[PDB]
Amino acid sequence: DFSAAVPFLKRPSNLDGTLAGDVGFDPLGFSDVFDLRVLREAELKHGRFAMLAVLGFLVQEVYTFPFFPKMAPVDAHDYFVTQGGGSQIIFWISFVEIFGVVALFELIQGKRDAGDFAFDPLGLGKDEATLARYKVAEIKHARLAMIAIGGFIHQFWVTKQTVLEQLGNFQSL
Amino acid sequence: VFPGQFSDSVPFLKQPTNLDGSYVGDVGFDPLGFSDVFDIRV
Amino acid sequence: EALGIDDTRLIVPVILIPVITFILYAGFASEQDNEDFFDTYDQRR
Amino acid sequence: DRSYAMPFLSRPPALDGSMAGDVGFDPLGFSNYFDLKWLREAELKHGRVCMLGCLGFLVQEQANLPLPGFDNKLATEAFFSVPAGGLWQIFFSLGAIEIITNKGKLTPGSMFTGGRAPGDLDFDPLNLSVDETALRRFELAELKHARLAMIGLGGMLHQMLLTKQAPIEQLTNFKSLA
Amino acid sequence: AAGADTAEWVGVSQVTEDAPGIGLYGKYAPEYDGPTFREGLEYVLSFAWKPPILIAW
Amino acid sequence: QAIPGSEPPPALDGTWVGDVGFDPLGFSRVIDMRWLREAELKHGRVCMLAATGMIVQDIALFPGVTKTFGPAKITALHDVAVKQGSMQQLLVWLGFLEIFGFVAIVQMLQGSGRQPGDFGFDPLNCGANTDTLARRQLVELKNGRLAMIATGGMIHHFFLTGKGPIEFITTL
Amino acid sequence: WGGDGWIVSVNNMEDLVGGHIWIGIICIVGGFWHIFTKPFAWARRAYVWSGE
Amino acid sequence: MFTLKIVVYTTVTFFVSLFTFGFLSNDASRNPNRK
Amino acid sequence: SASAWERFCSWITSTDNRLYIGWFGVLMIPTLLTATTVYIIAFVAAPPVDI
Ligand SMILES: CC1=C(C#C/C(C)=C/C=C/C(C)=C/C=C/C=C(C)/C=C/C=C(\C)C#CC2=C(C)C[C@@H](O)CC2(C)C)C(C)(C)C[C@H](O)C1
Ligand SMILES: CC1=C(C#C/C(C)=C/C=C/C(C)=C/C=C/C=C(C)/C=C/C=C(C)/C=C/C2=C(C)CCCC2(C)C)C(C)(C)C[C@H](O)C1
Ligand SMILES: CC1=CCCC(C)(C)[C@H]1/C=C/C(C)=C/C=C/C(C)=C/C=C/C=C(C)/C=C/C=C(C)/C=C/C1=C(C)CCCC1(C)C
Repeated sequence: DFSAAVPFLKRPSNLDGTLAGDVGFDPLGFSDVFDLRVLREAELKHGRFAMLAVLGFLVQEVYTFPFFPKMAPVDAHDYFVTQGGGSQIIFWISFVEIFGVVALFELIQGKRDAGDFAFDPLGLGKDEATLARYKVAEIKHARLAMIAIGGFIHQFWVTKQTVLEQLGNFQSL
Repeated sequence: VFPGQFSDSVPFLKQPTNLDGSYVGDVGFDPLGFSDVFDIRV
Repeated sequence: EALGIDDTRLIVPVILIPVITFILYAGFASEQDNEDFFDTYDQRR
Repeated sequence: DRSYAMPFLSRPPALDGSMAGDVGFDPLGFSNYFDLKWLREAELKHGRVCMLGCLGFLVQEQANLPLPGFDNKLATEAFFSVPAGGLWQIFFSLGAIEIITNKGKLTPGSMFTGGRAPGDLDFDPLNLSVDETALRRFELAELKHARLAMIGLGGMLHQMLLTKQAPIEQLTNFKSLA
Repeated sequence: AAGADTAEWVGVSQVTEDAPGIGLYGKYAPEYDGPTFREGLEYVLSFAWKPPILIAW
Repeated sequence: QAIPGSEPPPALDGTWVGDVGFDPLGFSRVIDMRWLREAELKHGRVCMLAATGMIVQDIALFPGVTKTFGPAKITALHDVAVKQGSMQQLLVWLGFLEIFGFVAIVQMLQGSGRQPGDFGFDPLNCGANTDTLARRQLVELKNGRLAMIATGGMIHHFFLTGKGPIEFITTL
Repeated sequence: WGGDGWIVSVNNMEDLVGGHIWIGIICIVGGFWHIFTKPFAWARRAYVWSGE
Repeated sequence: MFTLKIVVYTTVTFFVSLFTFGFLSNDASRNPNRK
Repeated sequence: SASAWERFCSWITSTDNRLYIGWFGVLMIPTLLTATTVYIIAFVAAPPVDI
C-alpha cells in the first residue's frame, strides 16, 4: 500500500488516514518514531499561531491602533520588547499553555483528542460531516498560513517593505 | 391586591411570627424581623 | 530602643518565627489530653 | 468524564461535585496530593481576608479615623504611615482570634481531627443557613465572592503600587502608563 | 429566647439549584486518606524539577 | 411563541404575564422566576416614571427651579442636583422604601404568598376586578418594556446631541 | 549594656513613681487573676507541681 | 550591616523559640520512669 | 502517627544520638560553634586591637 500523495513511497504505518489532512505525506517518517497525537497537536498549534499571525500582518499593515505608533509589523517586535506589551502577550500565552501542559499530558495518557480543546463557542461545528469538513479546512489553512507567515517575514527581510506595499510596486532583486 | 394573609400596617408583608398582637401598639410592623432574632419582651 | 530594634523590618522575624514555632507546638498540644491531673508532673504525652 | 470548567481535561478524582463551588477546576491536581478540607479552609480564609481587604481599600480613601498618622488615602503608604505598634496589636488580636476559633488546632494534621467543616468557624449571628439549600446557595455566593475579592485585592494593590493612586480616584483620574 | 429557630427563617437566593457550582450537600468535609503534606510539597516541587513536557517527545 | 427556530426554557411554560417564550440566553435556567419577574416590574415602573418625568421636564418645569438648576437637563441636571441634595433625598427615601421592598422579595422567595411586583398599592380600587386586572398586568409589563427602551433612547439621545426629548424630535 | 542600662538607668522620680503605680496595678490585677483562675493546660504540662 | 543584623536576629529568635517551645512540650514527662 | 513537633522533640531529647543535643543544646551548640569559629579565625589572623 503506497502513499496516496507520494506514489513511489510506501504509506507510513502510523498514518492510516483517519486524521484530517492525512494524505500519506511523510517522507522523513517522523510519525514512525514520535507519537502521532502529539505531532498533530504541535501541527495544529503551529498552524493556529501562523493563521493568527498572517491575519495580524494583514491587519497591522492595513490598520494600526491610533494610540500605537505607525510602523511595519516586523520591526514593531523590538518596540514591544522595549515597551512591555510583548512581555504581556507572551505572559498570557504562557499562562494559557501552563494548562496546555496539562492538556498535553492528558493527550499522552490518551484521554483527549489531538488539538481538541472543545473550543466551539458559536456552535459552528456540530454535525459530524460538517465537523470533518471543518477539520480538513482547518488543517489546510494551517499549513498554508504556516508557509505564508515565513514568506511574509522573509520578504520583509529582503525587500524592506511590507506585504501589500510590495504588491503595490513589485520590486525584483 | 393578590389574595393572601398580610400585616395590617404593611399590606405586602406578612404578619411577623412573634408579633401575635397581645402587646399594645402592635400593627404587625416588623419588616426586618427584629422580633425573630431577639425576644419581644426585651 | 525596645529590644534593640531601630528599623521596623527587624520586628518581622522576631514576631514571625515564634508564631510558626507556636503553630507547630499548638498542633502538638492539640494532640494532647489537656485535662487536669493531681500529681507533681503529667506522665501523659 | 470531563470537568465542567475544563471541557478538554478529565474531572479530578477528588472533585466529585458534592463540595460547594466545584466545577472541576483543579488542572494541577492539588486535591490529589493535599487534604481538600485544608484547601477549602485556606481558600475561604484567603477569600474572607480579601473581601474585608477590598472593603478597606474602598473605605480608607473616602473616610479615615481622626487620628495622627491616620491621614493617608493610599493604603500601601498607609501601612507605613500608621504607627507599627498598633499594627502589631492588630496582628496579635487576629492571632488570638485564630487560636480561639480553631480550638488550638492549627496544623494540617490536627485542624480537622476534632471534627469541623472547612470554613465553619461557628459564625452566623443571624442564624442563617439553617435551610440546606439556602446553605448551598450561600456557600456558592461566598466562594465566588472570595475568589473575586482575592483577584480584586491583588489588582487594586498592584495598581496602587504602580500608579501611586488610590482606587476610584484612579478611575476618575485615569492616567495611562508611560 | 427567640433564636430564629422557627420553620420560616430561611435564607433566600435568586439562584436556582441547576446553576453550576452548587454542591450536593451543605458541609461535606470529605475524608482524605491520601498522600501526606510532605508528599504534596514534593509534588509541587516536581512541578518544577520534572514537568510533563519533554515526556511528550 | 416568539422565535420559531428555538425553544423556551422549561421555566417558561406559561402561567406568567408576557410569556411568549422569549429567553434565548437562558436566564430563567439559573435565576429564580420570582426574582426575575420582580426585577422586570421594578425596572419597568422605574423607567415608566423616568420617561414620563423626562417628557414633563422638557415640556414644563416647576416654579423657581430654573433660578437654581439653570438651563441644565438630564445628566447636567443630575450633576447639579447631587450637589443640591435633591438626588440625595431621593436616594435616602427610595432606599428606605426599598428596605420594605427587599423584605417583600425575601418573604416572596421563602413563600409568604405574594406575587412579584405586588406591593398592594391600589388606591381607588382601580383595576381590581375580573379579567381587567390581568389585562392591566399585561399592559403594565408591555408599557414598562416600551418605556425601558424609550428611556434608554432618551439618555443616549442626550448623550449624542445634548438636547432634551421634546426638542430632539422636533429639530432633527 | 553600657549607655542604656536597662532599668538601672531610671534618672527621674516621675518614672519611678509612675512605674510603681504600674507595678501595683499589675500585681493587684494578677493577684485577683490567680485567685480566680487555675493554671492553663500549657502551664500544667510545663511546670513541676511540688513544693521544692 | 543591617542585613547581618536581621540575619542574626532571625537566627537568635529561631533558636530561642525552639528552646522555649521545646521546654513547654511536657519536658518533665521525658524521663525513663514515665509510665 | 505523632505530630511533626512531637517527632522533633523526640529527636532533640533522644538518648540515641552520639552526642546528646537536648533543648539546652539547641542554645548551646550554635553559640559554642560561633564562639569557636570566631576564636580560631581571630587567633590566626586578626588585625591589632586598640585595647
Ligand atoms: C457571614 C455573616 C455575616 C456577614 C458578613 C459580612 C461581613 C459579609 C461581608 C462581605 C463582604 C465585605 C464582601 C466583599 C466583597 C468584595 C469584593 C468581591 C471586591 C471585589 C473587587 C473588585 C471586583 C474589584 C475591582 C477593581 C479592580 C481590581 C481594579 C480597579 O481599578 C477597579 C475595581 C475597583 C473595579 C452576617 C454579619 C451578615 C451575619 C451572618 O449570620 C454571618
Ligand atoms: C527571529 C526573529 C523574528 C522572527 C521570526 C520568525 C517567526 C521567523 C519565521 C520563519 C519561518 C516560519 C519560516 C518558514 C519557512 C517555511 C518554508 C520555507 C516552507 C516551505 C514549504 C515547501 C517548500 C513545501 C514544499 C512542498 C512539499 C514538501 C509538499 C507538497 C509539494 C511542495 C508544495 C513542493 C522576528 C520577526 C520575531 C523578529 C526578531 O527580532 C528576530
Ligand atoms: C520602669 C522602672 C524604673 C524604676 C522602678 C520601676 C519599678 C518603676 C521600673 C519597672 C517597672 C515595670 C513595669 C517592670 C516590669 C518587669 C517585668 C514584666 C518582669 C517580668 C519578667 C519575666 C520573666 C523573668 C519570665 C520568666 C519565665 C521564663 C523565662 C520561662 C518559663 C517557662 C516557659 C513559659 C517557656 C519554657 C521554659 C519554662 C521554664 C517552662
